[PDB]
Amino acid sequence: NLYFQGMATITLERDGLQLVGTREEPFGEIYDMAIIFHGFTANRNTSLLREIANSLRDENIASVRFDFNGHGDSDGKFENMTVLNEIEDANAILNYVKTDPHVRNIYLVGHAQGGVVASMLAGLYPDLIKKVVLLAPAATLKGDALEGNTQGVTYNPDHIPDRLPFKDLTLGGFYLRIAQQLPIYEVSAQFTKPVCLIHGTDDTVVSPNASKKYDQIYQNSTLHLIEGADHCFSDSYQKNAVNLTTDFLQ
Amino acid sequence: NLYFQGMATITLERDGLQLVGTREEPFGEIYDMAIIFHGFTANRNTSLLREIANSLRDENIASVRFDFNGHGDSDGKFENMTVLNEIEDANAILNYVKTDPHVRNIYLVGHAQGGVVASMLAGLYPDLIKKVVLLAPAATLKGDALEGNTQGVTYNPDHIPDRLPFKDLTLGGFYLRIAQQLPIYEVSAQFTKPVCLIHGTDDTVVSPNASKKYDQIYQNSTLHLIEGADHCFSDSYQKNAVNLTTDFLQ
Ligand SMILES: COc1cc(/C=C/C(=O)O)ccc1O
Ligand SMILES: COc1cc(/C=C/C(=O)O)ccc1O
Ligand SMILES: [Cl-]
Ligand SMILES: [Cl-]
Ligand SMILES: [Cl-]
Ligand SMILES: [Cl-]
Ligand SMILES: [Cl-]
Ligand SMILES: [Cl-]
Ligand SMILES: [Cl-]
Ligand SMILES: [Cl-]
Ligand SMILES: [Cl-]
Ligand SMILES: [Cl-]
Ligand SMILES: [Cl-]
Ligand SMILES: [Cl-]
Ligand SMILES: [Cl-]
Ligand SMILES: [Cl-]
Ligand SMILES: [Cl-]
Ligand SMILES: [Cl-]
Ligand SMILES: [Cl-]
Ligand SMILES: [Cl-]
Ligand SMILES: [Cl-]
Ligand SMILES: [Cl-]
Ligand SMILES: [Cl-]
Ligand SMILES: [Cl-]
Ligand code: NA
Ligand code: NA
Ligand code: NA
Ligand code: NA
Ligand code: NA
Ligand code: NA
Repeated sequence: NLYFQGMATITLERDGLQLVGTREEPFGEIYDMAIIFHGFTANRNTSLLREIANSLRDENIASVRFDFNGHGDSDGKFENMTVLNEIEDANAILNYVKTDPHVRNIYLVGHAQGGVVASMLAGLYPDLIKKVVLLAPAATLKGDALEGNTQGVTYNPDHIPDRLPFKDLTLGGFYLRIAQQLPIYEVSAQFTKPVCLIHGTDDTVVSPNASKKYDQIYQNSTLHLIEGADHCFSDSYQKNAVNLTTDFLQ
Repeated sequence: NLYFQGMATITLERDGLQLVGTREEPFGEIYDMAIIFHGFTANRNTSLLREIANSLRDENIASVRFDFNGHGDSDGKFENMTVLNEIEDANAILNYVKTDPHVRNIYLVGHAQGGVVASMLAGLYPDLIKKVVLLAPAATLKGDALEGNTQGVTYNPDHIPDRLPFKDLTLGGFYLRIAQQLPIYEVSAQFTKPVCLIHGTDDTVVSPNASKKYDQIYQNSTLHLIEGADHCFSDSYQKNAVNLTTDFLQ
């Protein structure tokens, strides 16, 4: 604001769970604010999200970034996380942002599964959200779950198990049952204001086809396929994601 | 079971909220079990649900009935309840039931909004649930929210307010935003096993058309329109609801 600029930790509550977040506060009495959502098994402080928040702050756009339930410093077992309860987390975050007297326009920025959270939240609040940026939005998590193949781990999609060991973690069967019937594009398409879609051509985790499909469904979208970039826009590719996001939001 | 028959309180946890429930335990080493879901602003112990549980118990069918978040003895503010987080509650209840070594077949029985919870849960677990009974299932809550008229209380459906005073309570705006885009029939229709639909012709809260539509969409359903009955199957009508439910489940 006019007096404090910098970072601050903030905590919010959603159903008895504490969500831990970082606010980047810019100069100015009035500013726009982005809510930035991390991906599946990630957290609020990846290099990609920190560099996005820093870049927005340099253009006087505030941001908040929270750990979802089951991730980072927030409460809840990973096994009990779904995309649905992350959308519930995102709504709790939005409640906090929309009541802040400094905030002019609200933007959503979401990476990978956080992009599905962002796109569906904007579709639920198309009257409120002003712009959305999706980075490799993981809409394929639905098709994956219907196929019975989630990042190399296979199961019977007709009889999903109670829980699914997944790397060092345990993925909830209810995550997958939700994923199969999530109305990702139906809800997302209700947002008719500007959307920026950014996807790397060498993304091996989520096909760039997800972003091509969003670009089809959205009334006002711009698609940027980043030649050579991977799922996390790592290393040499990271500034493509940071620049496009910053330029789009202003 | 073989040794204890009667009622017991049980508590479960869903995201940091405690859910309080009543188990009716019948005679027998092995038995079927019904999960019974109450409606909007109701609780696990209405006359209708108690008489259903008692009748099932007299035919050796066990049951559990929990207060949803925001209701009765369970945790959470009413203002923070949605149909989605009630489905999350219902899944937590199902986790408890499906791991009980006595239980053979699992049935869902839901009244009004609890019928929407039941129908969508069965659509997420069509491999597991064996039969469903819906009593005046409140699928019209979606159309109501799209119209901007929820039980006489009107608002702008294009810009739903943060919160909506509703009788002695405060309904969350996010309840209504969820309601508008809930894929009630899409998810519900994935359950292809037997469904019993029961609806009173004088229901002034949820049109009997909701149950006519479920009967259209379901592969294996039976519709019973109860001439003269109201939304709660109150008084002279209550045994229509209890009898049909009991006969259907066995
Ligand atoms: C769990 O299902 C999936 C999730 C991811 C998430 C990616 C991201 O968050 O980076 C991608 C594909 C899937 O099938
Ligand atoms: C909140 O929206 C509604 C919910 C009800 C719930 C009825 C029941 O649980 O008895 C019916 C119509 C509605 O528009
Ligand atoms: Cl100030
Ligand atoms: Cl705080
Ligand atoms: Cl600044
Ligand atoms: Cl991320
Ligand atoms: Cl990192
Ligand atoms: Cl940093
Ligand atoms: Cl840092
Ligand atoms: Cl403006
Ligand atoms: Cl859903
Ligand atoms: Cl689709
Ligand atoms: Cl490029
Ligand atoms: Cl026993
Ligand atoms: Cl217990
Ligand atoms: Cl008995
Ligand atoms: Cl009820
Ligand atoms: Cl009563
Ligand atoms: Cl009683
Ligand atoms: Cl009693
Ligand atoms: Cl059997
Ligand atoms: Cl949904
Ligand atoms: Cl529909
Ligand atoms: Cl009759
Ligand atoms: Na404004
Ligand atoms: Na293209
Ligand atoms: Na990759
Ligand atoms: Na069995
Ligand atoms: Na009819
Ligand atoms: Na009535």
